[PDB]
Amino acid sequence: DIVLTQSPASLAVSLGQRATISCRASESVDSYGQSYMHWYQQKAGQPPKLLIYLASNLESGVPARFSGSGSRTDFTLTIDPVQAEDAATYYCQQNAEDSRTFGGGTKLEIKGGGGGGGDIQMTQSPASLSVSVGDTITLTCHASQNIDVWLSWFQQKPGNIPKLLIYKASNLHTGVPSRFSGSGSGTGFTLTISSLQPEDIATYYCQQAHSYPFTFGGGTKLEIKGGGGGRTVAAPSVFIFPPSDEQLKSGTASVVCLLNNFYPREAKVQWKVDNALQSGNSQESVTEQDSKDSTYSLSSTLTLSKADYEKHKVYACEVTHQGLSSPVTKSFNR
Amino acid sequence: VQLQQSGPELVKPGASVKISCKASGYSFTSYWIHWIKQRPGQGLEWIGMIDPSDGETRLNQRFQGRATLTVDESTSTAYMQLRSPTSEDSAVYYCTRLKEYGNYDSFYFDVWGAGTLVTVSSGEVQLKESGPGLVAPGGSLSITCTVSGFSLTDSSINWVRQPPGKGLEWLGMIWGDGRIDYADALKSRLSISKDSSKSQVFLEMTSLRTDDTATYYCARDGYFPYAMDFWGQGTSVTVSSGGASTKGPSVFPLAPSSKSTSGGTAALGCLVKDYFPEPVTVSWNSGALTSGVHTFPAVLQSSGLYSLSSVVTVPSSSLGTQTYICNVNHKPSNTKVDKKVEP
Amino acid sequence: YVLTQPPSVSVAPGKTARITCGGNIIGSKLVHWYQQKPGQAPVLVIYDDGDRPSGIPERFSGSNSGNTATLTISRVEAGDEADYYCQVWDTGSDPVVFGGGTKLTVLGQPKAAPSVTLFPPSSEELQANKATLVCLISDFYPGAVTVAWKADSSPVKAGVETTTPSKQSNNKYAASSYLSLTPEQWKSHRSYSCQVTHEGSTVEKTVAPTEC
Amino acid sequence: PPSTALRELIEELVNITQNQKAPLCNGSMVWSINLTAGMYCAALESLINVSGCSAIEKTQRMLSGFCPHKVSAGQFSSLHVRDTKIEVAQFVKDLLLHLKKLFREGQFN
Amino acid sequence: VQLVQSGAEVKKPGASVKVSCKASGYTFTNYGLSWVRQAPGQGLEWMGWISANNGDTNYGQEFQGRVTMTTDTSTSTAYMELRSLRSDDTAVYYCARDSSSSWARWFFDLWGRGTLVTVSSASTKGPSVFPLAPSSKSTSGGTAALGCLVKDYFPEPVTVSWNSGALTSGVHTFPAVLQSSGLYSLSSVVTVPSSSLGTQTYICNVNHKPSNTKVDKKVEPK
Repeated sequence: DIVLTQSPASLAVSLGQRATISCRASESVDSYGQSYMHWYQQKAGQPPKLLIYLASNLESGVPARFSGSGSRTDFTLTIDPVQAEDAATYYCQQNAEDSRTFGGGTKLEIKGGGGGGGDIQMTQSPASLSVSVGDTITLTCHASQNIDVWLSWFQQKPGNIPKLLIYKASNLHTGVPSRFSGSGSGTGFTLTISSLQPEDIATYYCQQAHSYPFTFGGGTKLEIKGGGGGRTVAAPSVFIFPPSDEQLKSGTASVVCLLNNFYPREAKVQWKVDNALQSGNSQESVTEQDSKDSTYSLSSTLTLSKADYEKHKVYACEVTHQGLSSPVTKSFNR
Repeated sequence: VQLQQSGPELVKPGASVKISCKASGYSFTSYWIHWIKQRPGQGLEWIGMIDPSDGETRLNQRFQGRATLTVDESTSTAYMQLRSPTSEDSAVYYCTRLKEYGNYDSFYFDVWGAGTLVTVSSGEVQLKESGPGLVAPGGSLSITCTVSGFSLTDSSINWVRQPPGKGLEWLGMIWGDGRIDYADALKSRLSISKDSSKSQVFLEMTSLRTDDTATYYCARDGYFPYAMDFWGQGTSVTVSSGGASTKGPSVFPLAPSSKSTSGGTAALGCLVKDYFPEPVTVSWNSGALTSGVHTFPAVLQSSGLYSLSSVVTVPSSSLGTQTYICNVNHKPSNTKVDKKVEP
Repeated sequence: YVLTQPPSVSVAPGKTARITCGGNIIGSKLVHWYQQKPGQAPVLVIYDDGDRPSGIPERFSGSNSGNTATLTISRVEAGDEADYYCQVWDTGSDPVVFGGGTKLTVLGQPKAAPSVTLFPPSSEELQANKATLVCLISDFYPGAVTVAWKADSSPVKAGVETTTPSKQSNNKYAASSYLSLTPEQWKSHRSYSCQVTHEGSTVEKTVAPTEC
Repeated sequence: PPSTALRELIEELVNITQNQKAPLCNGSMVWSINLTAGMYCAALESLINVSGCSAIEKTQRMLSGFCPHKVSAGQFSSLHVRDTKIEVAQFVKDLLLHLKKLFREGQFN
Repeated sequence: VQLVQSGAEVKKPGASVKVSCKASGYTFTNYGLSWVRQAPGQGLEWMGWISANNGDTNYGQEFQGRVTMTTDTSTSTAYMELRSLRSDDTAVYYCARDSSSSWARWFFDLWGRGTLVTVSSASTKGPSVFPLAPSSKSTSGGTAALGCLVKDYFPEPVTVSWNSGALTSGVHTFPAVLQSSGLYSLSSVVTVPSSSLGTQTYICNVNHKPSNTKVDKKVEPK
């Protein structure tokens, strides 16, 4: 089989220069006046994409930077100028025989930083903070480059239009209450939002106004958080399930009862193996705080064998929980 | 002082859609019309800027050639004639201008219309991949690429491979007539076949070594000179140590309570067991079920049954039960199952 | 160049007759055709495998499929019973290489008993010291003859002449046999005969010098 | 000699259309072209729209070899030829016959 | 339009022959003649081509050297001349219109009647005429058949009549055999009605055009 070599195997070139990626063939590849060489563009985790066919014909949706040439033995992929979005590994490929063979690959990237005209970027935290209602929430901000005068403080309701709060990083907008103030000069800023209200539970963003393309911040969001006592405490909705036929026909039987909705987490689940309790193979699957009403869901998967069930006519799982005035027995029969 | 944006705009692949956006309450041809892509699934993004007094546009990097703005100073309409769209373009595209006070002192974004929702319609050429990611060394690895939108009789599919970090390597192809090719390197341990009825193409491999760990694509060839134009995403393949759990979880059906014995709502589930490694993806009604759902994080089981992990999940619905069918996704086995509940 | 077409094709009247020139890559070359009737100049029928010139009937057509070209004549008529020569072009030894010949064996009429007669030499020539025994056969079908000069039931191969049968008005066949002898041989033996057999049918007469 | 490439193309064309082969491309029809003594570009731009079939690759290769500029199909005086549809077999047989005629006529390029 | 050749020809071994073929009915200058031979009872064989515009010739390996071709533009007649003839060269030499292209040889459409050129070592000897008498008389109810045995004659052809063309009922002319001595022999027999026995006489009329031997022979039974 024919083998194709490239030079260099990896390349780093800054912006504004002219790319030059050569693909050398072990022999000649032309056939009937035309050479059957190709190129491809593969980004990080992205699939390839045809760039130039016949090594001299560009594809649709391809910038004018691309250029191909060569005479039956060499093929240079010429991109000019060099852009940041062009940083993708290329692969020269031939189909001039019954068995194709891709080249050695040529990873391309930008050397010495370089940017694309001040590629500002904001990486803030957290995305969802634990804050109650009626308190001051101090958000965080972190930019990449220095501006010191231009970083807007936007705010948007989940599923609505955005609203600007502070301009010039120090001056308050037109119509914004005094409970919201933005501060910061440089890269890492800090937001000051006091007296959190139901209409203040929304998303928060940022954007700079120094160098185009004007980039926008990552985003801080908040939906709901907090839980009282008996209000969140719910009576445990007990659920039980008979053995599954797909397991019974296999020779064993794993039985489990379900505590669907309750609060708090402290619910000591037990079991009655035909009115007999035993602390053995009884796991405790715990869920996080419910996203609907801060309740909980636990299901103790009492894994056992079909013999352990085919002789015990009843399996009564017992739970002791704060939402239970008296332990509500959940039991199926057979 | 506001902007009348358009509404939903269904876009086809390659369809150069042109949305509408009208100004009112001021002079449309005074300040630079700004374009900002919402992209709710990612955050907030930029598009470019253009002054309707001269039409000059300063588009973004990705939107330099792909996007095409327009400013009509005679009818107060800003066309967005973006061409060759991708799946990342299905989002809302707000309108605004260079709202500025004091001779380019405070130029901000306070006006925000309804937002032009631009949802690029799905249903493109589907280069779907299906294959287990983990197999024991020495077994018979199999992958099945699925393609919809046309038939295999009028196209050809290739099997390109790429080791992690390494470069591409052609490893066979198959045409619509019935010809099959193989790379001269792995011509022995490799085999390809197709099935135009199922619209799928197979792949085999003998004596899988650890070096065989690589992503397996399946690309489509266009017309003459029969280069590669379409590209799927590829299912991962890893071979590190022979795992005895070469099978996904045997889904145990757990029918909910009867319609007459439930004082409250009725919730169903399916006990997952006999699967390794973690995790396994489980859903209900092919994802068409979200009310009262609860997923229990799986925990490594006891040493009595190989300690096969077990995940539990349960949706809660009101009596009586609707058409509810389980849906499971197990990436180590690539097996898909389903079952309806019957109390 | 080399072309090997079947030297015989037997078809029934009214059907479609197939005549192929099965040889090398003649399909990559313009295969012409030529029909020649017995006793007439060959005429052009098919050239370029799909172009009939003026005057040519419409039931004629030629095929060409890679390693094999074939002539397609439908509605077999006895009036077109002749020989067809596949002709091609080439750039090797000679620019034109004709075929081996294919005689269209149209099933005109069934077997016909031949008309055989034999005559002794003329007494005037016996006076001139020579002797020629002749055997005349005509009106048989098809064109196949087996001649055997058996004087006194003994085959004779010395001074025996016979030609291939030929055509005539009623489309039957006619062939003559010659036996060159000497007067003393004619006068010596007891009986002289000439045997003709067509498709295993023995038809033979005999004369004698004691009366003739 | 210039008469070598045309002879090789004729051999390839007669080798891919022989009756021992399956139906070429299996039914996908091809737009006919005007037989105008030099249909190289026409045949190229009318067979450029046959997705695969793996059996007419070398034919297209040699056709592009004879027509290196691959001039667009817009040269046709009537796009009706690009509107009438015939199977691959008929078009390739007519192309082979006309090419044999052109080769016998001495015209190579 | 029609291509015409000369008459028949008869030659001896080692001699030479120059056959003609005249073109009438088209522009001879825009075409080239081509010759094709045909051995009796054998397939065709390309012999030679010549053009009427430049004068180029081409021959086959069998005939490369042993033949010479020329054409006269005055009367539009070509002259294929064969030398050092052999015994097997006996064959009709047709002529046909072909393209004057020195590179290719197209089909043949115009086909002249041809010209038979026999090659034998025998001399132009007159025919020995003998009558054919029936040893046994005509069969009862059946017709008779008598003729003339033409022995040791050469060359062809010989026409045979009966009663100076007065009888044409049942005449049959069989092809001429060729004995080992090289002299052709023929025997034509007319199917004579038995009703004409005895009363009506019969006189054969053999015409040997080569030697002008006009001989009438009477026939009578035993």
